[PDB]
Amino acid sequence: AVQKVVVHPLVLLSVVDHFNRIGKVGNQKRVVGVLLGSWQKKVLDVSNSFAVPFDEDDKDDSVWFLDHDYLENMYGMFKKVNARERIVGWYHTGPKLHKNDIAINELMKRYCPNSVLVIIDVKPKDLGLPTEAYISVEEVHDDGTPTSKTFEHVTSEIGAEEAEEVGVEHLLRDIKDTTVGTLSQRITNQVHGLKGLNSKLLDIRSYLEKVATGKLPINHQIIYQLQDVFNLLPDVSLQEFVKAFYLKTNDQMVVVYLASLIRSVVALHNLINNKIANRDAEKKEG
Amino acid sequence: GADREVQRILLELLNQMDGFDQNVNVKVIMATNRADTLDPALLRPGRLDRKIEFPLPDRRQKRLIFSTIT
Amino acid sequence: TPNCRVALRNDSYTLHKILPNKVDPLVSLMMVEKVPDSTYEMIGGLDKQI
Amino acid sequence: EFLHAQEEVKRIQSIPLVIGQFLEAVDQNTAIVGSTTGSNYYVRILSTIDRELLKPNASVALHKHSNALV
Amino acid sequence: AVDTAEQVYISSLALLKMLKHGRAGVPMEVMGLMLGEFVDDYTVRVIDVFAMPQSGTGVSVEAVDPVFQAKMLDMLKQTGRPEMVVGWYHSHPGFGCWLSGVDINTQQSFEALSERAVAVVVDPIQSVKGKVVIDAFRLINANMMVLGHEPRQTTSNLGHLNKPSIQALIHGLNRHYYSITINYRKNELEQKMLLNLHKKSWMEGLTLQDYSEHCKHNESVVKEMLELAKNYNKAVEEEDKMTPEQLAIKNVGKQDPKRHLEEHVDVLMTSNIVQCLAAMLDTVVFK
Repeated sequence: AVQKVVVHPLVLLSVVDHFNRIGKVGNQKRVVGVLLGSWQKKVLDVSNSFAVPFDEDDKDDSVWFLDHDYLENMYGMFKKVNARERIVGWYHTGPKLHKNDIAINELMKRYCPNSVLVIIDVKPKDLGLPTEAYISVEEVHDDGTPTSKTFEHVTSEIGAEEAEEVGVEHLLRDIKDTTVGTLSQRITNQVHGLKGLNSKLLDIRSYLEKVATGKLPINHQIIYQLQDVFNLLPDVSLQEFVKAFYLKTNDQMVVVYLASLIRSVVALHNLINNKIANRDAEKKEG
Repeated sequence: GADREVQRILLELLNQMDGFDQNVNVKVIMATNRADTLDPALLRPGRLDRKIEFPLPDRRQKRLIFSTIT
Repeated sequence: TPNCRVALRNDSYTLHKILPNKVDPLVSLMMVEKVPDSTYEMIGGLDKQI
Repeated sequence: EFLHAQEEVKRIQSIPLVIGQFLEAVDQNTAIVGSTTGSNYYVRILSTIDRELLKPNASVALHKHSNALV
Repeated sequence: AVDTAEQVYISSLALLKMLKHGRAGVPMEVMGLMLGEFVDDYTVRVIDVFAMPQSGTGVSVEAVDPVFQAKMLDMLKQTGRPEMVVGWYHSHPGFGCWLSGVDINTQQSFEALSERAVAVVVDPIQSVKGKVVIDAFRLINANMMVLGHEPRQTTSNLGHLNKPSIQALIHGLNRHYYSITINYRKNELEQKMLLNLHKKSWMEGLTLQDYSEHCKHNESVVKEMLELAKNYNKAVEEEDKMTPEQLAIKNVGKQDPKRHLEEHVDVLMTSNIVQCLAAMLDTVVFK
């Protein structure tokens, strides 16, 4: 029911550490807990995390256990120390999602009506994705299609938690992930932006190819409804560049007159000042 | 009470008007109903000199004021 | 140097630098004046008095 | 590395500042400002802003928790 | 009675809990205990820390509820990873790296309970942009001062960047024994995860923004550099024949040649070309 969710840079590393610390004896690869936070204006945020040991069996994906009394005691303590924090959803690792998620969601939704699922890739860092959000919608798959689970992805964006900028700057203090070195940094911004665009669009091309082969089920009913407009949007017409031949080229030519020339003039002023100083020093040294 | 604070404010205004010292062509004019209570620091010549009194409507002028306003 | 200004520290208030005069510029003019010129050449007609 | 370092050190908070009115620029790298509550304390003047808008007795802006001339 | 150049491997999530708890209870001087373990004498490691609500009494030992602490510890043992209590943390807006009288008293009680029970001062209000303060020290008995004082042991490590604050020097803490060096568990599979994922800008470098606010921005840029025109003008007639450095020092104006340097013009130039290249790159993509 939520419009979108926003993940803080506050819980991603906590979940990863929880995976690391409880994975010492539990090698199930499956770490399940609850993510706590707040939902105020159709924007859901996560502020706390907790992990519970969790075992699975491949037989119908119905073998599991948790410590609900301890988990509930955690929630009471977290709410006591901070009232605005509330369980916004439950998270599971192992992006290859199994079938017990529907049973887990049914059990935990007594804490949150709009139960959501979160997957954290502790080891994977594919391009830049730390985690993914999932919304449970079983209100009929589509207008003319049979029943299904159909856990959709509510859009997620990494937020900007306050007071953590000081810590992250002190932590890294080596890469300086900011616009520093404006020319070179923006070049790197253009580099991985093209890298991301090429990788994702190649993935879309691969999906279209695999749909054509038909080896996988085809979710066309949303694929063409979202990609047809993308393809037919007229960004290829060049006559608007004809109408805007001076789209900014006037600003380009003034910058040539007023940034490159100005840099040349000020550099020229420095050299001729140095040459005068050097010539005077050479002549008047003795 | 706060009367000393008002005196300090006037002292700084006197400092600013002395710092003006005819540097530029700006002008300063105060309008008062009675100048008896005013501090001598502003009242003395060398800071402000021209004292002008604007009397009652001056019946002949009062009729002129009414004609102008009407 | 007494009757001057200085810079202190936060808690211990240790001296930092002997600042130039600040009391004099702020309250130079209260009811007094330093030496003007107004030379006696401008004074006239009262020669028998000066 | 040093162009990056030069662009690294220029953070200066870049955050909402405050006002304590400047008294006068005694020298370079040294200054005296007066916060609105009084508490007149000597501060350090950065080279970013100077005489171009550093008139003697005009209201200026200073860092929130630093109170430094910006 | 041995306290060498000790170092704390504090964890990033412990920092985040500290800043979140301090940001929540800003003026209340909220309390907490640093969940760490002495793996040896001086290489103390803290992996987790918790947030506890300060009681209405204030800074008191009973404010940290023993039953609540025990239940919290049991919950951590069942879910998560157990960890000992050998330290404490406290958002300290009042003053700096030292401890108040009540803070010293409750730290003395902690020292009686634990072995060291380090006294950590974290200032939530002074940490704004770049400097977060986490200073840890130990309370000492009267015997350490009458023997060879400065319990700082014989090594040249804790003397590196050891600048205790002036308020800490005049308090006993950060002066009784030593100031503990700090370290951050920037281990890989943790630090590489943070830099790759948290500070995420991966397809956002394809923005075009040719003239969204830039036509008027160029108007401002021309106006600002017109002021530079007057400034760089003003300079060329100053230009005195008495070693112009002599004129410059006493007549600083922060003009285009002096302070409004070519770097600002480079910023304007970089902004223009970046929008140019982005627009031109997508123009040839438009096929």
